Amino acid sequence: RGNLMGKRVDFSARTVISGDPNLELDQVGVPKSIAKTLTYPEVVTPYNIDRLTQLV
Amino acid sequence: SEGPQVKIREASKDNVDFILSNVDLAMANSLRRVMIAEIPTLAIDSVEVETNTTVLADEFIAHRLGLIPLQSMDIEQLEYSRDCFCEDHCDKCSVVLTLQAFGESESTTNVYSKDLVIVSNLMGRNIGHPIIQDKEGNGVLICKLRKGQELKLTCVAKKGIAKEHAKWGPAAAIEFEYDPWNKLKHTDYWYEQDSAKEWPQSKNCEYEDPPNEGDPFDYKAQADTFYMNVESVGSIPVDQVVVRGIDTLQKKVASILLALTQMDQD
Amino acid sequence: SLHKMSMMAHRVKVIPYSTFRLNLSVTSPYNADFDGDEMNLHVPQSEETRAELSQL
Amino acid sequence: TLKYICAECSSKLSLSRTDAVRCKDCGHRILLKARTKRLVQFEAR
Amino acid sequence: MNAPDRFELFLLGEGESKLKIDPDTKAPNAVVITFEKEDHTLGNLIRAELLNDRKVLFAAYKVEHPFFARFKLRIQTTEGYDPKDALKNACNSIINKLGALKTNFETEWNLQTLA
Amino acid sequence: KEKAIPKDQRATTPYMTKYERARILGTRALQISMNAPVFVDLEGETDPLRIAMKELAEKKIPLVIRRYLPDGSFEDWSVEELIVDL
Amino acid sequence: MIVPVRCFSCGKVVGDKWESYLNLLQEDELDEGTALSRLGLKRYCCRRMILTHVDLIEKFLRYNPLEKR
Amino acid sequence: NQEDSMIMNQSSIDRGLFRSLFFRSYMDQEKKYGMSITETFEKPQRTNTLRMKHGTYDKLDDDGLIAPGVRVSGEDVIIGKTTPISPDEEELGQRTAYHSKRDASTPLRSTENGIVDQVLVTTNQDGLKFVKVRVRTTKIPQIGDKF
Ligand SMILES: [Mg+2]
Ligand SMILES: [Zn+2]
Ligand SMILES: [Zn+2]
Ligand SMILES: [Zn+2]
Repeated sequence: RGNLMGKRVDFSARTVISGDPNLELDQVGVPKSIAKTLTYPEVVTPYNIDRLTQLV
Repeated sequence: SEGPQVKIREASKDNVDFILSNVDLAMANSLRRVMIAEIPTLAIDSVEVETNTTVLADEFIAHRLGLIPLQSMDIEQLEYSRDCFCEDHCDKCSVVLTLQAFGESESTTNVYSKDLVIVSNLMGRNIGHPIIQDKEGNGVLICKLRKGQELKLTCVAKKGIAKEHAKWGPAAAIEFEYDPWNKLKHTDYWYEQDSAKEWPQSKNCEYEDPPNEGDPFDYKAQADTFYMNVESVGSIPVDQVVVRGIDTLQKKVASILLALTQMDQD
Repeated sequence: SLHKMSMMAHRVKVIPYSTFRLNLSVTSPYNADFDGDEMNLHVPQSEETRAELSQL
Repeated sequence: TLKYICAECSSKLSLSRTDAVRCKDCGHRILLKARTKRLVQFEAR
Repeated sequence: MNAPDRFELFLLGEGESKLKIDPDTKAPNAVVITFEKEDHTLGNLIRAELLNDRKVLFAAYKVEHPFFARFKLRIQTTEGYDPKDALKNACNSIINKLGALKTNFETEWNLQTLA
Repeated sequence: KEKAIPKDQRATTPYMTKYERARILGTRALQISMNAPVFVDLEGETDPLRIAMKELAEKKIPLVIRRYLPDGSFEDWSVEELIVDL
Repeated sequence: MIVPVRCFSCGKVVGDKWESYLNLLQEDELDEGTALSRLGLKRYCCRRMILTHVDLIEKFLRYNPLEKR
Repeated sequence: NQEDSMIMNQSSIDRGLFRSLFFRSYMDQEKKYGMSITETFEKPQRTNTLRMKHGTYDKLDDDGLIAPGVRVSGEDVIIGKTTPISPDEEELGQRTAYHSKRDASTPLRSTENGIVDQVLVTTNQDGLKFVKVRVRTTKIPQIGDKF
């Protein structure tokens, strides 16, 4: 129960939640410091070579 | 000249009470918003602590020092440190004040803002001096020392606006009211038995005639004739708060006009 | 997280400050308020789970 | 050597890594490291 | 800590322009101007002045999020009247009104005695 | 192969399920990200998921769904022949 | 701990009135309401600034200094 | 302010409304592992100390302590300490005859920062040297604080 059915995971974040009347129903506001820690592995393709190069 | 009109009811070195007539509500609101948030002012921004044996913290004392009102009459002759060509600060964009206090006596010795000494070259300007606005001649009670305690620090004052930090605001509460008789029906008065008996009459009700007690609602009337009272912290004269608020607002509209012109060429 | 609406997929909006921000209408499915509640964020790591998350 | 201060008699001492941690005047066993003499900068906000 | 620096409210950043004018396709002769490093102070004043022009059919501004100091201004004028010219005229009207107000206050203040 | 039901007696729904659509879009999106040949014309699109959606709308995903039955038998359904109505 | 420099709500300077406030209370035998108005504090935002302040620095000053010069 | 949230005046915050001091103390002792192995408060060097932390030791003095009044931040070492090691143990290479010490320092909390407020050095009941370091920081209300 403590290590197989549930476990601690990577690529996650926790903080206090606030209410934003100016966000869409499906949007979530993410603090900038958290967005810099969490990453997404994006594969290099002809459609994203330039954008990924600038990010690097 | 036949535009917005002004009538001053009460003038002082700390408060100016006037009636702003023949104006729009948007203009009146922008005037008070600019007077609160966008009039440049001189205030202590960085503090170097050399000795601090007081019962207060350095950050505690620094916050207090930044809230002390300094003279800002010639603030326009000063520059923004961000817009100046100097490493850290110079005489063209800053004023330097030193505070040296020692507990030489057995009784508690009080450190006031009158003890701040300007050690920069003011270059004949009229900025930097702490504002003394009391009877005894002292200023703000900065700190208290007992025997053997010392406070040694150097303050650097820069110009800014209350949008960056409230310490650069030259204005205290601003009174702003229109239509004291509620003839435009912009408020729906909460009451229990009778709203007229339950809501005290504004002092400005004496400058306007009451409703004619039975005439139809005037749907063509727009808000004007605003009653405003501007208070000043003393950094700049209260009359200058109004004048420079108009100047700041006028410049902001001009900047939009200039930016529009710059886009036209390209 | 007593029911499946307590885990829902949102679109990221990177923002200033240190709190998560969400629309008011999604507070009832989460059984959440803004008196100090904290919520968890999980980032998918592949195109499979990334489309799965946004399509289900 | 570095300079310390007694916590009861406020006497300024100079101790080395070999000296015992104690006030040579009154005998207290708690010493306060003296404040650094390099200037520190603070924003007034 | 994620507190943005307070000078981001008024100081215009690098590669960022004060104005951004883009045509509006939802209606004819309509344009949307994005003001950077501004707030309700200019938006309310400019929008109110525009509404006094008889050749303006629509005028509205909004601050989409209070976190960022920018507001949008939508202007639609009558055919043959350029929305940029409408903004020019309104801005001139505000400047002239403010200039008159400053003179009126100064002449009235010089008549007082207590201060 | 007794567990492959012939196409003439398939008794499953002729409609794509939500889970089938989700995996097909994710499956093809992953392939596109790995430089897979796109069989639909792109009028300007860089997100693999959006390209997959365009392919699904135009029925150009060369995959089949092997629907399994609780007894081990299965049915093969092409993504092109499956109705996307949900 | 010590008197705030400014009123929190409106920013009027109130840190130069603490000693005047105490002197009015002690020697002039004025009630705190009259003293607050005599000092020019009209808005109740400013009145509570001086009326609810607790002077703890006086307590802290009773301890001998950590470092004497 | 919907659903139990509130709006605070930034101007009031600027003037000091609900602003507070935060103090944190760090404790460390000079342990004696019997009769042979002993620790000392020191500013370790990268040439004689192993497993030194990636932070900075620039603020320590020769006694392994930061003087009060110095500003500290994340990963900064505030109590420098070293202990001797036993030979014939090589990790990731990098263990040469030069190395005879290993870092046992105390770094500041990763998320916390501030100014060192007080450092006291004394001895425990057993006569071993141990120190306390206190760090000051100011907390200003923001969009996640509870009131
Ligand atoms: Mg709760
Ligand atoms: Zn300069
Ligand atoms: Zn002693
Ligand atoms: Zn007040």
